[PDB]
Amino acid sequence: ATPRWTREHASKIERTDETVVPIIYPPREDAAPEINGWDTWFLRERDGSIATVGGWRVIFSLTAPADLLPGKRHDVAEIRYFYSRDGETWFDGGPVFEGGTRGSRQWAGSALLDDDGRLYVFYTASGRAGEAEITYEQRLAVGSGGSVVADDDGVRIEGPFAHGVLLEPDGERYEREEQSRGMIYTFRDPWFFEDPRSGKTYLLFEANTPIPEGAGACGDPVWEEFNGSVGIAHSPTGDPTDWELCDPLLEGICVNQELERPHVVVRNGFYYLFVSSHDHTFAPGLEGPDGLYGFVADSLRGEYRPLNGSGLVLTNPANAPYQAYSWVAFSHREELLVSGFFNYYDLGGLTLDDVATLSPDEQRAKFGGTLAPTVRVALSGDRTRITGTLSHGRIPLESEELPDL
Ligand SMILES: OC[C@H]1O[C@@](CO)(O[C@H]2O[C@H](CO)[C@@H](O)[C@H](O)[C@H]2O)[C@@H](O)[C@@H]1O
Repeated sequence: ATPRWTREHASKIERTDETVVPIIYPPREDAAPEINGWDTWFLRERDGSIATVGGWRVIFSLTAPADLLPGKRHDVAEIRYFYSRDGETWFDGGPVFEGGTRGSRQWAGSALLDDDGRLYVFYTASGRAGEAEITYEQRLAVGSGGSVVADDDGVRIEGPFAHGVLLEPDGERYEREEQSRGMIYTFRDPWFFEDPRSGKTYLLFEANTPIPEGAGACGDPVWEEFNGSVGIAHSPTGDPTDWELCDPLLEGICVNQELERPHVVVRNGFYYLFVSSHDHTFAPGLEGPDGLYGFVADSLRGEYRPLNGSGLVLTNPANAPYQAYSWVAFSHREELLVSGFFNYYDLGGLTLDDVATLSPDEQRAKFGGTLAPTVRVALSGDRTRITGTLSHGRIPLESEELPDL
């Protein structure tokens, strides 16, 4: 009886003052002019709070060379780590992995500094290492057995890394590459999460739920190609490397193919489930923007209902509709903070497919490749409201006071 984001929900999607972020302007200097960075995630403790080692926060980003064409960054994505004392001025720590990383390239995941001090960097293994032609095979992997050393000079991630595949789609609850109808299947973005109530350990991910041909599972056969879902796995032992697949938390069948970078924020007594999604990944008959969509339930595996009636929590303005993507929500005292990356700006009207037309120079310099100004939002049951913004990629601790409104 899997909770569903319905077409009746998506029909109501609409930009409002409460969901539209201000215009993102490029930052005054680049932390790494040589590197474009997107899809960023935080080094968290087991409960999910932002980890702090010797006064440093650590974050992870997908990175590619700046001189590389934006549209192709996905084929050569490499995980770099950055560290900061304040939350604003990040230092490049370089690549996280020195060795046998899984897949031809690495896609987004999450990071855990366990109570025992062991580091787990969950990532998506895209393709297979040293493949001839690029494949779009996605498997949830981890680089376990890391050490995080912090002096007063910086942070180094050291020691031998142990790389292993954690999960591949079953074929019943989560669609495999073979079963993929319509657009390319999804099985990526592993996000670690300890339920503060049960104490049980889970791993959320983006998947697709298989729909047999002629199933009539939808009011139009073409719509059933859009079978995006938020999958979850459980660790009985709590070991961050031992997982068993569970039933999906939420399905967007007949609505959207890509329910990207799923994550849960628990607030007072409620579970808010957030997913980033594209306008181009919407089923026909539906019109929604690139945005963060959100659902709420009284339990982690509960009857999720969409925030603001439609599910749209946060989106870009009409006149810069691709300026940010890959938003991650996290709690700060009484606020919710949301950090995306600075995506595509100054298009003048152009669609994403049209950007590929432009000269290499004209394509670079319509791409930020930095952290977006982190948005401050207020949750009010099943209703959300944008309250303001902070500096570009400010990730503060709960111990830090934010500017007044
Ligand atoms: O680069 C992989 C990384 O990007 C995300 C979020 O931006 O997905 C993007 O790239 C995928 C692969 O090309 C596309 O399928 C998707 O449309 C696009 O949003 C994450 O899902 C992933 O971790």
